[PDB]
Amino acid sequence: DEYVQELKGLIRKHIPERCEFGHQKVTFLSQVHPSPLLTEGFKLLSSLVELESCEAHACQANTDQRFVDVILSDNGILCPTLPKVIPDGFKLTGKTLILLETFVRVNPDEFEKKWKADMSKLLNLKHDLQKSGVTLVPIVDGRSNYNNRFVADWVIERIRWLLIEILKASKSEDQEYQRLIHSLSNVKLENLEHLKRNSLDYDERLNESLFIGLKGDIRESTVREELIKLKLWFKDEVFSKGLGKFKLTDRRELLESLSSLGAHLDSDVSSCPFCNNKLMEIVYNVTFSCVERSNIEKHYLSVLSLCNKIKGLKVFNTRRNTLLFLDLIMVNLMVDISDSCQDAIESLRKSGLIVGQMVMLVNDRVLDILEAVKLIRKKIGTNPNWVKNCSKILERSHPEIWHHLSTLIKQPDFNSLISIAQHLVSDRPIMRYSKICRHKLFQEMSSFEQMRLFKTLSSISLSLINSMKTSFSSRLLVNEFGNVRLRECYAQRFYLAESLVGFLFYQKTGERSRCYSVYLSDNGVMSEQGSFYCDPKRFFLPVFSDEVLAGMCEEMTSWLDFDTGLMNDTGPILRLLVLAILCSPSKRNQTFLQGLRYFLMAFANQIHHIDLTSKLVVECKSSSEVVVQRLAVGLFIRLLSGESDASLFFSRRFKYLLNVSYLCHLITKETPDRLTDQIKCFEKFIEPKVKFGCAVVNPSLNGKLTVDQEDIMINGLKKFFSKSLRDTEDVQTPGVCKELLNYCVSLFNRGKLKVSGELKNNPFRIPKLDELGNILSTYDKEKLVSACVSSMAERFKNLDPDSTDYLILKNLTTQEELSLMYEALTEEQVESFNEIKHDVQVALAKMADVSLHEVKDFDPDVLPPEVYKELCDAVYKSSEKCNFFLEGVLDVCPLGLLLKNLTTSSYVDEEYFMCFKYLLIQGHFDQFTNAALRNLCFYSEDSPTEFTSISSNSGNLKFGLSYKEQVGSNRELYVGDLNTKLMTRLVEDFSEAVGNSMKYTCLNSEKEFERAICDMKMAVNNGDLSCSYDHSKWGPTMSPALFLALLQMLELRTPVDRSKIDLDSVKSILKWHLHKVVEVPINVAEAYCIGSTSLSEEFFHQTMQLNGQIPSHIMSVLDMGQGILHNTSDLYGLITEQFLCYALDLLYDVIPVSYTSSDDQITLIKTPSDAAEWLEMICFHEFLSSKLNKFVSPKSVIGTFVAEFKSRFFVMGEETPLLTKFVAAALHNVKCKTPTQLSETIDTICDQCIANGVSTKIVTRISKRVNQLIRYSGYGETPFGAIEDQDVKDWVDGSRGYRLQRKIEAIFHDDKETSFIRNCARKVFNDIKRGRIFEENLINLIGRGGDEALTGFLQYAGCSEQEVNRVLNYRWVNLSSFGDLRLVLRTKLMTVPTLIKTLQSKLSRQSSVASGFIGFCKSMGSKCVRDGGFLYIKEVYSGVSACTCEICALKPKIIYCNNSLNKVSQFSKPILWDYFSLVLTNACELGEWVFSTVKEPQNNQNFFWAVKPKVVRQIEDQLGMNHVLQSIRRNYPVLFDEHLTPFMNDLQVSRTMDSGRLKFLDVCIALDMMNENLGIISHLLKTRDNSVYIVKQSDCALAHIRQ
Amino acid sequence: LYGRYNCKCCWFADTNLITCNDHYLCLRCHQTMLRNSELCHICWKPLPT
Ligand SMILES: [Mn+2]
Ligand SMILES: [Zn+2]
Ligand SMILES: [Zn+2]
Ligand SMILES: [Zn+2]
Ligand SMILES: [Zn+2]
Repeated sequence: DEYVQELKGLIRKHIPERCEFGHQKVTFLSQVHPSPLLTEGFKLLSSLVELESCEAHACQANTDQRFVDVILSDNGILCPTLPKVIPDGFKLTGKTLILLETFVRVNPDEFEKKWKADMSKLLNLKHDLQKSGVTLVPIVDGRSNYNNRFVADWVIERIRWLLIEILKASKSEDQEYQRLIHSLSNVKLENLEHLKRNSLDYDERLNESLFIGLKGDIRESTVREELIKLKLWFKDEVFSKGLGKFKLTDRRELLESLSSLGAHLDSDVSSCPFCNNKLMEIVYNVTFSCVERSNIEKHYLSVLSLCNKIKGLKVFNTRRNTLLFLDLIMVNLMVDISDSCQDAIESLRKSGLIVGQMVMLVNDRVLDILEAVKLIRKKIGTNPNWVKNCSKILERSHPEIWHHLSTLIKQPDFNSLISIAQHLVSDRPIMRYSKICRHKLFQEMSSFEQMRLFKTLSSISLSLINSMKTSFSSRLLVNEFGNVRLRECYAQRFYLAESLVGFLFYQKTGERSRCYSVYLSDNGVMSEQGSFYCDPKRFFLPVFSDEVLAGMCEEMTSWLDFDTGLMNDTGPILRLLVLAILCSPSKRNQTFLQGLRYFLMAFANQIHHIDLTSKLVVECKSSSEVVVQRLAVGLFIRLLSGESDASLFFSRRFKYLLNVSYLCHLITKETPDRLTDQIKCFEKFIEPKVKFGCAVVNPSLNGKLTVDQEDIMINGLKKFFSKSLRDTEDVQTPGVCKELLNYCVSLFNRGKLKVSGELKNNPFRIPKLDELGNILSTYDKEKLVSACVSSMAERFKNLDPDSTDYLILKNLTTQEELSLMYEALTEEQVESFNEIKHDVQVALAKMADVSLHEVKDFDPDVLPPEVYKELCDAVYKSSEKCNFFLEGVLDVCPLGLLLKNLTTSSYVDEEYFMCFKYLLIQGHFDQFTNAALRNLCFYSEDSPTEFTSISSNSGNLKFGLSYKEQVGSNRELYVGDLNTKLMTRLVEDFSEAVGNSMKYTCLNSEKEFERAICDMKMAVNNGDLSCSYDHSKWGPTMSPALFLALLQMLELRTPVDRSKIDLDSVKSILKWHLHKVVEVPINVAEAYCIGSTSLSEEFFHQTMQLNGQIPSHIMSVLDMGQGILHNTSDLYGLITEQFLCYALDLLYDVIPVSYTSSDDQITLIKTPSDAAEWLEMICFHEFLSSKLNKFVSPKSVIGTFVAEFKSRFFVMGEETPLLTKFVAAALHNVKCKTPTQLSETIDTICDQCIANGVSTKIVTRISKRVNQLIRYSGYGETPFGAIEDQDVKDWVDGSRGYRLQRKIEAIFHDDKETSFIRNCARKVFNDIKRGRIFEENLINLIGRGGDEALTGFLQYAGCSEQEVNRVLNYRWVNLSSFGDLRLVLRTKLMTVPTLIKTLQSKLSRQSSVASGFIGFCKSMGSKCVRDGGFLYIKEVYSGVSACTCEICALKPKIIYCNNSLNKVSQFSKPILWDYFSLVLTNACELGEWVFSTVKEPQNNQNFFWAVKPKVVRQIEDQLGMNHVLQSIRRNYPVLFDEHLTPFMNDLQVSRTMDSGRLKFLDVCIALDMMNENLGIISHLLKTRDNSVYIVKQSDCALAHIRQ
Repeated sequence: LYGRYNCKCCWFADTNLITCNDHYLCLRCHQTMLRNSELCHICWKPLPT
């Protein structure tokens, strides 16, 4: 006994803190026997771990291992026959229970699998413990290491080593020993030969139905003979009879069919766009009402903003009386304004902010004056001292910062208010819910009213976006068919002219869809303009784009200037089409315009599918799609129709019509409804499996199938591989024929195709799944509730203020901090927060301790109000209650009376439903074998030890269903567990390697993509047959069994060994995949259970309770999830397509080459020896492709005039630019967290846009739009800001730094100071190149700041005190000086220089745009700018002095002089220093030509050409990695050690002076670390990504010459 | 070598075409573009005679 005896000595360094510790140690030490030694040691280690984990949570260790029934029976609690569960730690108090289960798992897979198997087992108990008992909160404490707080964290691994050594020395089964050792190591891919692979007498039939016809050794001549005979049969049996799939074009019939499907004729709708659509009618009204026709306002706005600010502090713990007090303040201010200056209530109110008998108030509310005085008349006589306590509460325990000197404490005189009310009488809105046409005939209006229509659309859309901004926790004072007399509706305002304004009235808040009423006000006479119904978060694109759309439409129209008379008819039609698209956003318009794209594609070519015109029709509803379809089809016919002279310039026509069809990108893609889209996704997912007949229902989820399940699985597998080569009936159902597959494999093996098995580089080198999209899963919610309750219980060592709710904000994302953290939540997030708060409060209340709910869902938290009227709840909650409520609000809220406090606080307010729910909750209306007794403490039983042909002893590859948002139609999405994710990763890497060995596939190889592009361009230029084939239903039709067969028939010969690699692990993983389980969304189950015809709904109701239970898991043969087996699918497609090309070359003596991208492909066919004799070949190719599992979509085309691949259209001579795609991409995706990142994003987008020859007159307008978006948020204009205006075609040979330099140079007119700085920079550059070569000493000068660094550089080159006082005078304001702006933005639930962050990103490896921008504007108005504390931006900008010394007026509010910022001088930096840094860094980057002086120089708008950048680098162009790290370690040691390289293992190369001391990288890397907007080191390590620029000759002649 | 024997303005006329020193022009499109102006508008060169 070497280690056996040493164990008893080494464990002696243990502290018996508890009694059980010693009671177990005395039994362990005093017993020496190998059979009871290992169990005793393992259980002692487990007991130590669990006892530490229990004492960590104020717990009570379970020393009796008794069930929950008896632990409840110890006290007085009835047992409702709960499931028998042994808890690890329990804590019962009052009528609440805390059960905690602890464990330890060292690898993440088993950790997740154990957490998701213990949390569910704990949650399944509360439904039975709550029905007739108390509440419980579950805690699950998982530890990924054996560490604790009782030992010195060094003995535990030693004990582990001794135990594993004693175990491997002597034992006493086969897998119980392989698991124990594996569960005591620290950390440890393919080659899983440790597994067993035991048979189960079911895989026999699998192999008998999967591998019976597969031989893969067929000779070469027999394949030729069979193919010849098959062609001879095809030609005279299925083609000469008329059963093909492709046909010639016959353009005239195409136009006839287009007119039949698009231009409706049997419709009752008129030919006027403004009569049918309501929003267009409102826009027309406002436009043609506006076109053809003072300290009072500022004081009112200031005091109103002050009231809106004091409302945000919620210092009254109530909502009604707060609004009453603010209304009192506002009406007293109005009556104090109306005391004198009689020309104020009619001059600066009617023309300002007032409407008929309605005043503007806090929270963008509009209140009637008579109702205001009537409500102020209340609260008096019954509470006479209401104005006293409110007046003496705004001084003590209050901010005590207010200008309310007399407007507050004044008693409201009602007589004057009645006089004001009788002055202007009622003309209230009407709120219209639920034939003669006079509309000026848009086609013949002037060129000024249409721009006015666009401007009005912009204004109303901005008003809608702002309507989406109103606070959520807001209740009106009084609550409310076809017409509603509005008195207390919310309103937004927008200005249009000098006198008239526009009001937008609504009644609801949030992000939902509402009904708005638009009114005008010219000089106080409030008119009516109309009413409509819309979703606010779909109108963000026109919010400021009224000049971008006009410019793009203008130049798209000028594209057609070859015929003076064609553009004059298409201009107004196109503009009206854009307007109608913008006023009605819907998915149907997108779908129709995409169909138009495919129609044009099929029109240009010569052969097209026979089922095309059935893919273009969309069922139009709401009568607003009809007009847009008529407009689009009329434009198409006007441009395309004609007899002879209809193709004079067809390239321009094709470009115009393609860009017209690409207008579907203007409409957003944001899922108009979530539940409907999930239901539709489930329909589209489960329909083909039910049509095929192989979809099983809920399996065992453990790898055990019953007899009927394997029967149906094998029947489906047989039906898949049972297609013949002659029957023409099955050409649209899934499945493959074995004879052609054998031919394919046998021809692939004998080096006959363009790919071979001669590969190199041998390839063998906590969310829930049924709810994908929810902002808060059940697990996270329960965990948060349990954490909060446990924290509050551990604190009570009662009473509690609302600070507990603050805790719920601390872990999910001091009134100021609470208001900053509460306002960043979205509507449904506020609902979830309310749910969490309610649950925690009821739990704490239980800790302190109508009949239709018992039979139904007994949870009173989800009692719906749609099952009960309003008057009954309103009268029943106000009945007699003696001991339910209590007198007062009781702000301290002691424990034991929390329910009464909540009931009172809910009854005092206006809402009564919460009071009713709390009354229901308060009324009690809810009432020694080492294989079985050893796997409960820490034994990882679920670890993979032996597997079968359907599972791995550790699950069944569970997945989860969801959708992905796209323009035309949504796509599928599968999100799986961690183990299945690992397995998919393994197989995907294997297949990616195998495909990387191949040549023709282009999915993850850009060089082959460029080769394909060159081949396609040369084909279209030479006149070869280009066939663009996009395949339909590639995802939901493929099956893993097909890949299994293909791999079983392959050999994959090694490069230099010729060993015929055995693919056993790959086939095992594929067999595991074939039996995967997909969990259905719970929303779909709820919608189909609660409760138009639907196939999937029919299947759900047929499988609900007829065969088994409600379906929750569906296993089937053919899924091949979209985005799971992408690479294996690409490989299969490549092999089969090379076989098809071989067959075509053999039979029809042509030369084909095909490129594939796993979903669509392009085939370039060169024919010998016009194109009407190639129909038979195309039909035969389609037939053969259908014989495999590669059905062709009717959108595929064959021709010789245009080619498509990956949305990139190549035509004769050139390539179509797709302007509107890029423009609509720039106007969208405004994702802003700081203005700098927004500027950079739009810069990259505009660069990639101008690369495709868009214009230089449309990029300046996007720049101005982004500048105005930054300015509107309250941040103000900055010198850098967004991208520059008045740019030029020099986006070539220019980076972001160069256009920033151009902007700063454009600030100064005569470029004198900039010339001086540039000359000094040239001097420094020439002195650092040679001569007085410098070193790292300049680094010590850069880290200081701006003033000292600039003056040091200036006195280095040469200067005096005059330059010191001159250059350092120009100052700008930097709000991000002492850090970055603090702000909590609209992120998802549950949660230092930037160069370090970029390097960290390099080393390692559903939200709306309108809502995000609203949250950004809302956060940029609070206390954001930091100092020393925080403050406002208007507070900083109000401290500047309006000196105006004729140096601070050359660019107002951008550049100031020094003495103008004496009040606020912490935020003041020189701009010449930034200019110097930018000049020097651009010299480092793209040559020394950036030092010269700009000189100005001394074409039909359609002459395009390609140009290349003319940069010359002086920074050792290669500039790989491991060079910035070395310089960072040299210059910044402390910054290199911390925050950088914790995740790095190759420091040796980066330390051994690996090409150290670069030429210019030494100094041009410290300037990047301090400037927060220079950013060049993150740019040097990146490719150009463009490499060529298409530009028109008109712009290349007006550029600036700088050389 | 020139292009693929097509007018380059209508794509659909291949019969006794005329060259514009870079492509193949049609018999009517040439006359139309000549009646319009002296430039070519498809290759930006002086038109043939
Ligand atoms: Mn395609
Ligand atoms: Zn009309
Ligand atoms: Zn000044
Ligand atoms: Zn022609
Ligand atoms: Zn020409």
